[PDB]
Amino acid sequence: VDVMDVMNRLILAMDLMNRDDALRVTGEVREYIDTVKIGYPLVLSEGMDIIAEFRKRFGCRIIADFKVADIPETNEKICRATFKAGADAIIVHGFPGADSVRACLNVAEEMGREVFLLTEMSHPGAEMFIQGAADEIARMGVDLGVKNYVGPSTRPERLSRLREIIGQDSFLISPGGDPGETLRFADAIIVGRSIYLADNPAAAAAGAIESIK
Amino acid sequence: VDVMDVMNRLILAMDLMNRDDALRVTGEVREYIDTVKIGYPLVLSEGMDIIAEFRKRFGCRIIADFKVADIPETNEKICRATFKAGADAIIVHGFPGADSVRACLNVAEEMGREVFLLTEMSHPGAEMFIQGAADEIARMGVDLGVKNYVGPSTRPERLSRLREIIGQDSFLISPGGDPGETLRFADAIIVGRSIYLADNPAAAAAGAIESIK
Repeated sequence: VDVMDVMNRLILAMDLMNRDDALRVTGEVREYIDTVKIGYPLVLSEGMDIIAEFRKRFGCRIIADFKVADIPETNEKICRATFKAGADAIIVHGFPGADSVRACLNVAEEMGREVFLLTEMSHPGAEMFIQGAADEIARMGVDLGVKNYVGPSTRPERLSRLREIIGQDSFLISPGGDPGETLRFADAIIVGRSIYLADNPAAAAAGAIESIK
Repeated sequence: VDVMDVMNRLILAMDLMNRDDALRVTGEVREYIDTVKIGYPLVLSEGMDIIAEFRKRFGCRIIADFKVADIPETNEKICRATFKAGADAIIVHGFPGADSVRACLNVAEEMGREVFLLTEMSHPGAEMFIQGAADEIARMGVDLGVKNYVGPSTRPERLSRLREIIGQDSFLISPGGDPGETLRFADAIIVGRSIYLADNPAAAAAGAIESIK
């Protein structure tokens, strides 16, 4: 009850960098998805004012995938600017340590918003430093009372290890490895290209939600 | 000759978040400083168009302190958007691994710009994961032909270790933490509040440059 409800357990990764395209696609799928993740490529290209535009046009929740990774004072300012622009939640790296995460939690508490802790990634290169730190980063989050987590699904069983550390109550989102395996552990899956590059995004979203069931 | 020349070895960390203040202060010090570092608090608050404004008003070099820390494809897009906006260089985390760094190097090569690898940080919390990875991150940079590095100066002797790994030819910038011994290892020092919160920023900059001797 204390974590967000994501409609149909499906989050749109809106990774297009053009405002017209981003708004067009998002409008086509709003019947199916109430939660949209946007990142720096779009906001740097079009301005942070685009966040309020998504919310005012569509009434969707916005998660700012900004992978915040600075010192505490700077993290605080990034979070404040992002929440002031209307973001409901922000994604934060754990690798820079507990004080950097707490800075974000502080601003979220002040402003009534949410922090997601990114515990692990699974692109090539993640094996160098990230994967060996993942379990400790997750435990750091739990020890700090973090309730929302982002984890990779390339290895669904790792998603299980994460779920093991954070408990069943925490909110966990992940890209949608096989969605069937992923949804055993994640509360919602994140879907990008298969929807936003589709000839018919509405139909794509509708089909994804059916399979989720 | 193949790395940048920073006028007076002094980089302004322009961490103010409103455009009027940022432009006022930068204008006061441009006689002394030709290189300005801008981060997310300012650009998210005022728009990426502010980068071109600094360059057109002041003819300064801009380093975008964006601590890029995503997967390769997203890193590529962040770098492209940032360079398109006019940034001369971008600061990139090494913790996400070699492919994520190479994505940035690829765009920089294409566009004729520069990547700075952030090897280490020294805020509280950096001891958890960052400090133990620092030497390996620096070696990863060297192995990838990275020429520009950012390192912390809270422990000047750590700057010596970094300088040891990257060689004498690489370009190294660091905050200025006694400037005296930081400059034994770093090619330029980064100064923020001492200048931008000063009643007389011009005098503050002038004094700093004199101290650098």
